[PDB]
Amino acid sequence: MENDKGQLVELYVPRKCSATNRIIKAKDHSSVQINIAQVDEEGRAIPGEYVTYALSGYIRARGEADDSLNRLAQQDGLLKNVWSYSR
Amino acid sequence: GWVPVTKLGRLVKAGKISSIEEIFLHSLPVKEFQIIDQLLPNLKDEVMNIKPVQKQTRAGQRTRFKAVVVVGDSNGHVGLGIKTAKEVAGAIRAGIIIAKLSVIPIRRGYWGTNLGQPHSLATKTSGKCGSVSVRLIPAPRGSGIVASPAVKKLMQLAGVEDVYTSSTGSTRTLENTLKAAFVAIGNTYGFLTPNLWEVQALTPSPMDVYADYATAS
Amino acid sequence: PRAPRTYSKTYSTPKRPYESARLDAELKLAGEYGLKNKREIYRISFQLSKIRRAARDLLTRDEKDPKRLFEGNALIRRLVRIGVLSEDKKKLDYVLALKVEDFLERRLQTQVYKLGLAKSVHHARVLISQRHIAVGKQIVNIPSFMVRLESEKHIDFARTSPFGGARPGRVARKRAAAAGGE
Amino acid sequence: MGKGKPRGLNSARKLRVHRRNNRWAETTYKKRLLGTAFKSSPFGGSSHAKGIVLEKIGIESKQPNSAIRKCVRVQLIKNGKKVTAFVPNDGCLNFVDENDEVLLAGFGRKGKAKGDIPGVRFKVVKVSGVSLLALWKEKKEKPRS
RNA sequence: GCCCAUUCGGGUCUUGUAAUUGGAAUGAGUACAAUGUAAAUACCUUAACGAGGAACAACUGGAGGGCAAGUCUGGUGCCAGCAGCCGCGGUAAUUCCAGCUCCAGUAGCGUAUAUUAAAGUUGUUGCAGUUAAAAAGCUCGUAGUUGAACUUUGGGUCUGGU
RNA sequence: CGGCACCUUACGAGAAAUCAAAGUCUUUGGGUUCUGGGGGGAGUAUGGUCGCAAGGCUGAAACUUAAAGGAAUUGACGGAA
Ligand SMILES: [Mg+2]
Ligand SMILES: [Mg+2]
Ligand SMILES: [Mg+2]
Ligand SMILES: [Mg+2]
Ligand SMILES: [Mg+2]
Ligand SMILES: [Mg+2]
Ligand SMILES: [Mg+2]
Ligand SMILES: [Mg+2]
Ligand SMILES: [Mg+2]
Ligand SMILES: [Mg+2]
Ligand SMILES: [Mg+2]
Ligand SMILES: [Mg+2]
Ligand SMILES: [Mg+2]
Ligand SMILES: [Mg+2]
Repeated sequence: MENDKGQLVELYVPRKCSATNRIIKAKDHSSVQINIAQVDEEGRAIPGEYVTYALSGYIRARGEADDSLNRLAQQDGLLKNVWSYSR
Repeated sequence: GWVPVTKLGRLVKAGKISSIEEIFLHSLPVKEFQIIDQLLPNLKDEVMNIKPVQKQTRAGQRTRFKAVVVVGDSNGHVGLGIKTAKEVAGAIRAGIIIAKLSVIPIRRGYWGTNLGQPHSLATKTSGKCGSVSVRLIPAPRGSGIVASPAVKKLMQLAGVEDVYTSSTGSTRTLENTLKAAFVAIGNTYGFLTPNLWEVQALTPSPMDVYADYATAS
Repeated sequence: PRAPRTYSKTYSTPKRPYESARLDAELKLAGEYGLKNKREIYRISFQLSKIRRAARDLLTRDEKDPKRLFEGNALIRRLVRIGVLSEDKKKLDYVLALKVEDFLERRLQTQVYKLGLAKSVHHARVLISQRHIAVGKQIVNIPSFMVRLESEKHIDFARTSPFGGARPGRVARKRAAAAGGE
Repeated sequence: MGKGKPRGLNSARKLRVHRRNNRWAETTYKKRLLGTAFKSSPFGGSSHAKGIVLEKIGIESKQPNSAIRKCVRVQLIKNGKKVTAFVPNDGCLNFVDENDEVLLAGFGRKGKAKGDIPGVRFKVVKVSGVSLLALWKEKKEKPRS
């Protein structure tokens, strides 16, 4: 990883899922980058600025994925009233 | 004679995706084959074996040829390609193409202590296919590729310089063994370490960024 | 009843016979450093193998702690003396990967050829065999001598015998005799 | 599933016993134990045995390949048992002759048959103190009659 | 390799082949000596002779696969034989029997039996038991083997080292 | 809360049929009993033991042999539809 004195060896330093932490592999054909555009006052979605989320594939397969995304959004501040802490 | 379908392919042609590393990072599919070639000029393609293979018919049998091909370099990339066609050369070509399409990175780590450049696997990783479990245990330096011949070859192609194996179940189902090995290799990037606890930024993909250059006019 | 004189079946065959690539490599090595057999190569491997094993063992204990520190260091020193290890590399983990080629290169086989003297590896070997070449002023006639680097500058042609130039040597004498007769 | 065997810290004797019991399913081990070689196995659990050539017998081969395999009915000297030894290379049987002493060896398979020759377990090696291969070669000659 | 490639070619520079030939060693042999040694041998040390394919001569196994290397030639024609196993043999044998080539190992190499590895095919590490061999027909049950959580945690204040 | 019971993906499995257990196993260790180690010879021989017997439990080797099996795939076939 870090040879001798820094010198970062090992490229491809992976996307880790937002929900699970779980490393998203090179051929993780199912995993997805959601891009959510940055909001502004009175309309306006600010061109070229996002909250980007990575979702691993396992979660998607499960169907626990949407919920996770929602939770993430809530944590960030892209939603209100949606994802509760307790169910 | 180039011409790409696939946004990714187009991007590659344009020359805004530099290396396959980026692709790996954004887990982008490579249905086209030429992209890989463009990226990596050092692809050594080695044919492992060719089984003749026969469907049985009302008269005689349908001889085809399941050619197994392993593709690599010494950077830390491998491809495994299996195809079964009737013309042998054609089949081989197909296999090669498949391997290229697959081509998958390998996390090469340190035996014990950093010191020089890394040419073993990072963690004890294993794979599985049918009844073959290839387990790749990281070696020390100079200790070589301790493996079944095909497995050894694969390792060489990858650019793993030293490694221990423990291929168990029916290893002589050669293709299966190879597949297992490939799986194990893949699992290297996927096994979380304390080196990767630290949080990354999530970069925008080339597909998102260079979206005007990709796609047809 | 005195005591068993100890020996080692030192120099060990490979686990498969006909790994074609391996065989080819061996042949190439032989060609490079003029060996009579694969036996020599095997021996070399065994020698190196042992060293590697030792290194591994050392690593398996903590560097800082004692045996590892000392024994390992000693080994490194020995290697340096032999002239297989470089002076840049004295960190144990460098020994771990020495390679057989390096070992071969340190022989009085090649340290004749490398220093001129012979002309063409095989010739050098022959010379060594035939009672020429004295590493000190003591005639080495083992090809697989392994030169000490500290005594590599001292490799000369023999004090006695020709080439060093004490006596012309047999055929020459005969020729002289013939001339005299004529 | 705990998986059969007792994983306790004091379950060692039992484990050992189990292992011992199992050992009697392994065939080689069993053979080693009971002395099947020492009690049977024409030879005395040995590499070789000298035996007297009672008669030359051509034995018809198993299947696929069809031929007569020029064997010899040998009587082993030390035990007194009677066995059948195949005789290798072209001719060879002529060289062997009849009523000669003949040094046998195992055929290869740790007992058992050797490929196609049914009910046959031994190579003739030496006939009356020479060597069959040598004779065949004619590198060495026979010591007359 | 090339100064130049109007066609050549010198071949200025480097390598391999010829019963050419020639100079230079060699110790395996022998042998005064001297060494050794209880005395000898032998070693090491020496004088003298002793190499040119005729020798001062390397064998063993193999040459389809497993597995390195012959779709060479003839003799054979289910024979005789090889073949651990797969198998080859039935008039086109690359597997038998000979020559040449050729491979492997090499003053060694084969065969036989044991045995260890390979065998996670004896399994503690480390196997299997729905169907491949394997769950007692069922419950009870002494030995054995095992067996829920709970009792002194946390903070400060100096003080030796590495 | 309880026993006699479907669908998808399996990331878990599995040789695969399939399996919500036959999962949490080369990323190998929750606690235990029992059973198996190529096929045959053979559930025989023998001895024990249990029985009125028939048989049961227990249980070999010699010798033999390169396959015996399993699962499925395509065929071919079937007095199957
Ligand atoms: Mg001299
Ligand atoms: Mg037949
Ligand atoms: Mg020969
Ligand atoms: Mg032969
Ligand atoms: Mg031949
Ligand atoms: Mg071959
Ligand atoms: Mg022929
Ligand atoms: Mg064993
Ligand atoms: Mg088993
Ligand atoms: Mg069963
Ligand atoms: Mg039952
Ligand atoms: Mg029953
Ligand atoms: Mg407790
Ligand atoms: Mg059995």
